[PDB]
Amino acid sequence: AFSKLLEQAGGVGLFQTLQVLTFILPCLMIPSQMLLENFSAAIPGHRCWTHMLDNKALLTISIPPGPNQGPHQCRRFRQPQWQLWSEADTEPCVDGWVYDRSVFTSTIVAKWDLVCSSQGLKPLSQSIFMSGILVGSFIWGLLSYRFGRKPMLSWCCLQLAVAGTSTIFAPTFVIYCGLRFVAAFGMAGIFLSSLTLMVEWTTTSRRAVTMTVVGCAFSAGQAALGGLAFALRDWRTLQLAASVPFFAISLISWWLPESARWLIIKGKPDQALQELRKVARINGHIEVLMSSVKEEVFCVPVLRWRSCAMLVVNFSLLISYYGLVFDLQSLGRDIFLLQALFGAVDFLGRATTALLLSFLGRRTIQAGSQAMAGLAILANMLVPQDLQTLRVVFAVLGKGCFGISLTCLTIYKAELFPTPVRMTADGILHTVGRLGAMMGPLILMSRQALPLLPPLLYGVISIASSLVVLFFLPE
Repeated sequence: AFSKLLEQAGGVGLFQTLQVLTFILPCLMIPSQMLLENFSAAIPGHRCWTHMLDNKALLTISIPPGPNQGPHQCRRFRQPQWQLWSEADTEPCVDGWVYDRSVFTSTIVAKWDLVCSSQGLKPLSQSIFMSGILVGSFIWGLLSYRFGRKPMLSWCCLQLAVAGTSTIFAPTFVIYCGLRFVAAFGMAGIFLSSLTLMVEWTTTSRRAVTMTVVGCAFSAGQAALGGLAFALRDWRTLQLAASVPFFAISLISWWLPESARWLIIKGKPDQALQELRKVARINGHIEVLMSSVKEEVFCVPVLRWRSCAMLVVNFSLLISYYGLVFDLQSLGRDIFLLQALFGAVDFLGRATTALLLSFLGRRTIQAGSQAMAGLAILANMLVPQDLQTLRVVFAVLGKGCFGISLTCLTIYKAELFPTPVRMTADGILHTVGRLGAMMGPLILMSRQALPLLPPLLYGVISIASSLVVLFFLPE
């Protein structure tokens, strides 16, 4: 019924249009913050510092061949081989590394030597961020009953800004990783507050649309990261450009009014009455309020079964999605083009999804799309490095397909669970999905031991979930 009241107080008003415009800004800058370390932490060609090179032929005698048929990136000859050997003439870089600055002027990987034995510290930084999202989204949820959505949006925008601008002045990796947890903690409160405010200040019909617009803004945001990176190579400038813009969003998040629904459930009808009156004034437009909102104010074995399959699918999609989006450099050599293309293939996917759904079903599409994504990830690892266009095409197909599955899952998710239980099951699924997103960047830590372990796991997991969707999900 609250949707109805809002209909009365201009749920069809301009205040919705303006609210969506204002929220498009945080949604355009969030993907840049999360996936920034694909460009700020890019791995540049590195080699041992040798006395013969830093104090073309000199390269060979100083540094041995490598497994990828190139200067080894981890060890050097103790004594120069003017003979040009045994693995015994090799020593790890005791004196450090000499990174190439041709493509990436400055990357964290060069600042804190996140190479060789430490090559896993880069994927961990991306999982400390993701954990910071999970721990944050949990805490902000608890604090949601006590504090308002608007104050939480404004604070969490400042938290992200301070912490994000501050990382540029971080002397050690521990501090960097810590200041990325704080930034992610804040971003979780932005995701929560933004969504909750937009959903709750619109009628139930427009919700599905409003969410589509927010989703499109995120896709444009991913694309824009590639562009912002192409312009700002220095990691410090990229971090400021993806963090500073939040201070402005925090100041322009004051115009927004507090969720009326929250105020009423909280217990404050007078405050709630004021906001609706204001939104209405924007739209050029107490007993009525209560009578309408009074109603609003997996134990079952079948439900237990569906829930498990759903959790397995939501975990798998996001343990493979995040793996792909956090590993741009391993996919194709041009990361800048790839990020932009990834952001673009999301829009195309959204649009294709509808036609595909017309002809087929929410279950076939999901499974088929997931399988296709897994197959694409498997193809990329197999496709030769020389054929770059093919490698890029398969990755973009993988990203698009994950987008088709994540769109289909959402529709299916809400549909399968009753309104009393939608909140519980949806929340549990999201918690599982966030755990998956924190174990996606972590499987990439295993590249050291077995290079093909990351792509093989993302591929096989996706294909396995495809089967689960096909067998244990109805329409």
